[PDB]
Parts: sequence; structure tokens; C-alpha cells
Amino acid sequence: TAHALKDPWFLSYIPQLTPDTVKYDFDWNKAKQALQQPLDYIRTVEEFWSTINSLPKLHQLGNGSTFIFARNNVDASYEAFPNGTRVLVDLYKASVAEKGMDFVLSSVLGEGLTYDVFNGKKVCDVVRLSSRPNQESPELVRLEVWLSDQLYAKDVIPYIRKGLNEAGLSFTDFIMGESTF
Ligand SMILES: CO[C@@H]1[C@H](O)[C@@H](COP(=O)(O)OP(=O)(O)OP(=O)(O)OC[C@H]2O[C@@H](n3c[n+](C)c4c(=O)[nH]c(N)nc43)[C@H](O)[C@@H]2O)O[C@H]1n1cnc2c(N(C)C)ncnc21
Repeated sequence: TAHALKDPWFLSYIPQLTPDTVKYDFDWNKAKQALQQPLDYIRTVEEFWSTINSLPKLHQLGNGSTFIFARNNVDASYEAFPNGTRVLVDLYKASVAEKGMDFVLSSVLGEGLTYDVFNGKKVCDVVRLSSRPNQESPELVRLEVWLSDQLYAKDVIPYIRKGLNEAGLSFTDFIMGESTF
């Protein structure tokens, strides 16, 4: 009937997930346990597209509101990925952030990164998408591409930036970054 992804990805939502909100939650395990909401289990390309299209625009939700796409329903914990890293993308307008999200998700879930960068290795298991507004940029959206190995971030950063340029985004439309685990 429909076309299976290489792996199903579980989609969850953590509302207004901020560092000073885990102040209300003293521990990470219990903050997630209580706040995370399950949204869907993407098995196919058809399921993928309807989910991506149905997603309520990140900036509209509260500051810190994250969407987690976790390969084979893995726990998106830094703890789970010790030799890893997370490639960051900040998108200044909500308009560009749609095009950007569509690229980064199609590259991850569609195994684009896997066969274009990792030579077959499934290095990416988590993609987080959250609202991170500034007094400066209030429509700001952040994408995190989680890696199992930091050796690859050196190659994920030019690949994602090149893809985003091809997707229509200028250099003022986004900023690439990294955060070690
Ligand atoms: C370049 O890299 C910079 C830093 O290295 C990295 C630190 O991440 P956070 O503290 O945001 O944290 P995180 O990305 O996890 O945010 P979020 O998940 O939404 O909520 C944070 C809270 O959630 C907790 N948390 C969240 N997660 C996902 C976990 C997890 O897996 N394990 C554990 N133990 N805790 C987790 C965390 O401890 C904290 O209390 O963020 C980059 N950064 C740079 N500028 C900014 C900026 N500006 C200018 C406004 N705002 C935000 N991040 C910025």
C-alpha cells in the first residue's frame, strides 16, 4: 500500500521545556516523564508528510516548546549519546523555518544524510525542533540534528548549510552551530 521508512520515528512534544522550568522539576528523567506528550509514530513516507504538514508552527507555541522525532522510539537523552554531538540550526523567520524543517527532516527521516554523508551509518537518531525567541528575533526556531559520533559534525554542518541554500534560504536566514554532549 504505503512506503515504509528505513525505520519508524516516534514523534513527541515537550511543552515550554526551559532550563528554569526543570527548577519546578528540582533531575531530567522526571521532568520528561511528566511533561512529554506522545503525538504519533511515523512508519511510512505518506505518514511522514501528513504529520509534517499537520505540525502546529513552532513560534506560535510557547518558548521552549520542543518536537522530538526519535528513531525506533529511542530516548532523546544526552546520556544515550556519549561520543555524540548536536548540530544546531537557528532560523530567524517562521516562513523560512518551514522550508528548513522540511529539508532537515527529509534528510534525516528519508535517510538522506545516511547515504550522502555517513556512507550507510545511521549516525542520526534524534531531530528536535523548538521555539527559542529573543527580544531581537521572536519568530526564531531551533533545529537540532543529534549525532551518535562527533567525528561526523564536521561533515553534517557543510551538508545542512548547502541543503538550506538550495532550499531557498540565504546566509542571514539561518545560523549553523554545535553543542558537544
Ligand atoms: C552553541 O550551543 C549553545 C549551548 O551549548 C546550548 C545549551 O542548550 P540549552 O541550555 O538551550 O538547553 P537545551 O538545548 O537542552 O534546551 P531545552 O531542551 O529546550 O530545555 C533545557 C532544559 O532541559 C534539560 N534537558 C533537555 N534535554 C533534551 C535533556 C537531556 O537529554 N538530558 C538531560 N539531562 N537534561 C535535558 C536541560 O538540563 C535543561 O534544564 O545552546 C546553545 N545556545 C547558544 N545560544 C543560545 C541561546 N540564546 C542566545 C538565546 N538560547 C539557547 N541555546 C543557545
